[PDB]
Amino acid sequence: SLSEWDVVEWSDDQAVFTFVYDTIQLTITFEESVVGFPFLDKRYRKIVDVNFQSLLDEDQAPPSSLLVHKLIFQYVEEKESWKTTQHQLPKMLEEFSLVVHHCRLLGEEIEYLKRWGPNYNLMNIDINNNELRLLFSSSAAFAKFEITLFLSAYYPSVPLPSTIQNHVGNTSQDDIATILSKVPLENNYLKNVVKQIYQDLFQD
Ligand SMILES: [Cl-]
Repeated sequence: SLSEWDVVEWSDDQAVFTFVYDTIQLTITFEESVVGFPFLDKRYRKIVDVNFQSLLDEDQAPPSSLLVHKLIFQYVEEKESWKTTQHQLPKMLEEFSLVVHHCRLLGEEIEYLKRWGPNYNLMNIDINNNELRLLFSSSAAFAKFEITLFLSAYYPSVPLPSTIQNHVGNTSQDDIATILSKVPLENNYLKNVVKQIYQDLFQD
Protein backbone atom coordinates (compact mmCIF):
# COMPACT_ATOMS: atom_id res chain seq x y z
CA SER A 1 0.00 0.00 0.00
CA LEU A 2 1.01 3.63 0.61
CA SER A 3 2.10 5.73 3.57
CA GLU A 4 2.20 9.45 4.33
CA TRP A 5 5.46 9.75 2.36
CA ASP A 6 5.62 10.50 -1.35
CA VAL A 7 8.79 8.50 -1.86
CA VAL A 8 11.09 6.00 -0.17
CA GLU A 9 14.62 5.51 -1.40
CA TRP A 10 17.57 3.53 -0.14
CA SER A 11 21.23 3.12 -0.93
CA ASP A 12 22.68 0.33 -3.07
CA ASP A 13 23.82 -1.52 0.05
CA GLN A 14 20.43 -0.79 1.62
CA ALA A 15 21.72 0.70 4.86
CA VAL A 16 20.43 4.21 4.28
CA PHE A 17 16.75 4.94 3.76
CA THR A 18 15.32 8.28 2.72
CA PHE A 19 11.66 9.12 3.23
CA VAL A 20 10.21 12.13 1.50
CA TYR A 21 7.18 14.19 2.41
CA ASP A 22 7.30 17.01 -0.11
CA THR A 23 10.04 19.36 1.09
CA ILE A 24 10.69 17.27 4.20
CA GLN A 25 13.23 14.43 4.26
CA LEU A 26 14.01 11.86 6.96
CA THR A 27 17.09 9.75 6.55
CA ILE A 28 17.61 6.59 8.51
CA THR A 29 20.93 4.82 8.67
CA PHE A 30 21.09 1.18 9.74
CA GLU A 31 24.18 -0.40 11.30
CA GLU A 32 24.18 -2.85 8.41
CA SER A 33 22.44 -3.62 5.17
CA VAL A 34 18.77 -4.32 5.75
CA VAL A 35 17.55 -7.77 4.74
CA GLY A 36 14.02 -9.11 4.94
CA PHE A 37 10.87 -7.00 5.22
CA PRO A 38 11.69 -3.97 7.44
CA PHE A 39 8.07 -2.89 7.79
CA LEU A 40 6.49 -6.34 8.21
CA ASP A 41 9.32 -8.32 9.94
CA LYS A 42 9.23 -7.21 13.55
CA ARG A 43 12.96 -8.10 13.44
CA TYR A 44 15.36 -6.19 15.62
CA ARG A 45 17.53 -4.05 13.37
CA LYS A 46 20.06 -1.62 14.80
CA ILE A 47 19.66 2.00 13.68
CA VAL A 48 22.80 4.14 14.05
CA ASP A 49 21.57 7.49 12.75
CA VAL A 50 18.44 9.51 12.04
CA ASN A 51 18.68 12.72 9.98
CA PHE A 52 16.28 15.52 9.07
CA GLN A 53 16.88 17.38 5.81
CA SER A 54 14.82 20.24 4.40
CA LEU A 55 14.26 21.31 0.82
CA LEU A 56 12.82 24.67 1.96
CA ASP A 57 13.98 28.06 0.70
CA GLU A 58 13.90 30.21 3.84
CA ASP A 59 13.94 33.33 1.66
CA GLN A 60 10.97 32.35 -0.54
CA ALA A 61 8.62 30.81 2.04
CA PRO A 62 5.86 32.14 4.30
CA PRO A 63 7.03 32.44 7.93
CA SER A 64 4.42 29.78 8.74
CA SER A 65 6.04 27.13 6.52
CA LEU A 66 9.37 28.04 8.13
CA LEU A 67 7.86 27.50 11.58
CA VAL A 68 6.61 24.11 10.45
CA HIS A 69 10.01 23.09 9.17
CA LYS A 70 11.74 24.42 12.28
CA LEU A 71 9.49 22.42 14.59
CA ILE A 72 10.16 19.13 12.84
CA PHE A 73 13.85 20.04 12.58
CA GLN A 74 14.03 20.60 16.35
CA TYR A 75 11.96 17.47 16.94
CA VAL A 76 14.40 15.22 15.05
CA GLU A 77 17.43 17.02 16.51
CA GLU A 78 16.31 16.38 20.07
CA LYS A 79 15.28 12.82 19.29
CA GLU A 80 18.81 11.94 18.06
CA SER A 81 20.46 13.32 21.23
CA TRP A 82 19.41 10.10 23.00
CA LYS A 83 22.53 8.24 21.77
CA THR A 84 20.71 1.86 25.92
CA THR A 85 17.96 1.23 23.38
CA GLN A 86 16.50 2.90 20.28
CA HIS A 87 13.18 3.11 18.46
CA GLN A 88 12.49 0.84 15.48
CA LEU A 89 11.60 1.75 11.89
CA PRO A 90 7.82 1.18 11.89
CA LYS A 91 7.31 3.15 15.11
CA MET A 92 9.74 5.89 14.15
CA LEU A 93 7.88 6.30 10.83
CA GLU A 94 4.36 6.27 12.29
CA GLU A 95 5.18 8.95 14.84
CA PHE A 96 7.02 11.00 12.25
CA SER A 97 4.20 10.91 9.71
CA LEU A 98 1.77 12.01 12.38
CA VAL A 99 4.10 14.80 13.45
CA VAL A 100 4.43 16.02 9.87
CA HIS A 101 0.69 15.81 9.31
CA HIS A 102 -0.12 17.82 12.44
CA CYS A 103 2.57 20.41 11.94
CA ARG A 104 1.38 21.06 8.41
CA LEU A 105 -2.16 21.48 9.78
CA LEU A 106 -0.71 23.98 12.24
CA GLY A 107 0.85 26.00 9.45
CA GLU A 108 -2.60 26.22 7.90
CA GLU A 109 -4.09 27.51 11.16
CA ILE A 110 -1.42 30.20 11.19
CA GLU A 111 -2.41 31.20 7.65
CA TYR A 112 -6.07 31.32 8.67
CA LEU A 113 -5.16 33.64 11.56
CA LYS A 114 -2.93 35.88 9.42
CA ARG A 115 -5.91 36.31 7.10
CA TRP A 116 -8.92 36.45 9.49
CA GLY A 117 -7.33 37.57 12.79
CA PRO A 118 -8.82 41.05 13.16
CA ASN A 119 -12.26 39.35 13.42
CA TYR A 120 -11.10 38.06 16.81
CA ASN A 121 -9.28 41.28 17.68
CA LEU A 122 -6.01 39.52 16.85
CA MET A 123 -4.10 42.47 15.39
CA ASN A 124 -0.64 41.02 15.10
CA ILE A 125 1.04 37.68 14.59
CA ASP A 126 4.78 37.41 15.00
CA ILE A 127 6.82 34.21 14.70
CA ASN A 128 10.26 33.89 16.22
CA ASN A 129 11.66 30.37 16.00
CA ASN A 130 9.18 28.27 17.94
CA GLU A 131 7.62 31.27 19.71
CA LEU A 132 4.29 32.48 18.40
CA ARG A 133 3.33 35.98 19.52
CA LEU A 134 -0.28 37.09 19.39
CA LEU A 135 -1.31 40.67 20.05
CA PHE A 136 -4.97 41.13 20.96
CA SER A 137 -6.17 44.72 20.86
CA SER A 138 -9.43 46.64 21.09
CA SER A 139 -9.99 50.17 22.35
CA ALA A 140 -13.71 49.38 22.48
CA ALA A 141 -13.16 46.29 24.68
CA PHE A 142 -10.54 48.24 26.58
CA ALA A 143 -8.16 45.29 26.26
CA LYS A 144 -4.66 45.00 24.86
CA PHE A 145 -2.15 42.21 25.53
CA GLU A 146 0.38 39.99 23.81
CA ILE A 147 0.63 36.33 24.64
CA THR A 148 3.69 34.32 23.70
CA LEU A 149 2.91 30.69 22.93
CA PHE A 150 5.83 28.24 22.82
CA LEU A 151 5.03 25.58 20.23
CA SER A 152 6.54 22.14 19.49
CA ALA A 153 6.28 19.31 16.94
CA TYR A 154 4.04 17.47 19.40
CA TYR A 155 1.36 20.06 18.64
CA PRO A 156 -1.55 19.90 19.28
CA SER A 157 -1.48 17.00 21.69
CA VAL A 158 0.44 18.68 24.57
CA PRO A 159 -0.17 21.65 26.92
CA LEU A 160 1.50 24.89 25.78
CA PRO A 161 3.76 27.02 27.89
CA SER A 162 2.73 30.66 27.61
CA THR A 163 3.67 34.09 28.78
CA ILE A 164 1.71 37.34 28.72
CA GLN A 165 2.59 40.99 28.33
CA ASN A 166 -0.32 43.09 29.48
CA HIS A 167 -0.89 46.66 28.29
CA VAL A 168 -4.48 47.70 28.84
CA GLY A 169 -7.15 46.03 30.96
CA ASN A 170 -6.88 43.31 33.61
CA THR A 171 -5.93 40.21 31.58
CA SER A 172 -3.58 37.93 33.53
CA GLN A 173 -1.40 34.85 33.12
CA ASP A 174 -4.01 32.91 35.07
CA ASP A 175 -6.81 33.98 32.69
CA ILE A 176 -4.78 32.84 29.70
CA ALA A 177 -3.53 29.62 31.30
CA THR A 178 -7.17 28.86 32.04
CA ILE A 179 -8.30 29.46 28.47
CA LEU A 180 -5.47 27.30 27.08
CA SER A 181 -6.51 24.49 29.42
CA LYS A 182 -10.19 24.51 28.46
CA VAL A 183 -9.56 24.08 24.75
CA PRO A 184 -9.23 20.39 23.78
CA LEU A 185 -5.67 19.38 22.92
CA GLU A 186 -6.51 18.31 19.38
CA ASN A 187 -6.94 19.68 15.86
CA ASN A 188 -7.52 23.41 15.51
CA TYR A 189 -6.27 23.96 19.04
CA LEU A 190 -4.74 27.30 18.05
CA LYS A 191 -7.76 28.58 16.13
CA ASN A 192 -9.97 27.48 19.03
CA VAL A 193 -7.84 29.27 21.60
CA VAL A 194 -8.05 32.46 19.53
CA LYS A 195 -11.84 32.11 19.41
CA GLN A 196 -12.04 31.41 23.15
CA ILE A 197 -9.95 34.49 23.85
CA TYR A 198 -12.17 36.58 21.59
CA GLN A 199 -15.44 35.36 23.12
CA ASP A 200 -14.37 35.55 26.75
CA LEU A 201 -12.29 38.73 26.73
CA PHE A 202 -13.42 40.73 23.69
CA GLN A 203 -17.07 39.81 23.32
CA ASP A 204 -17.15 40.62 27.04
CL1 LIG B 1 9.16 -4.63 2.85
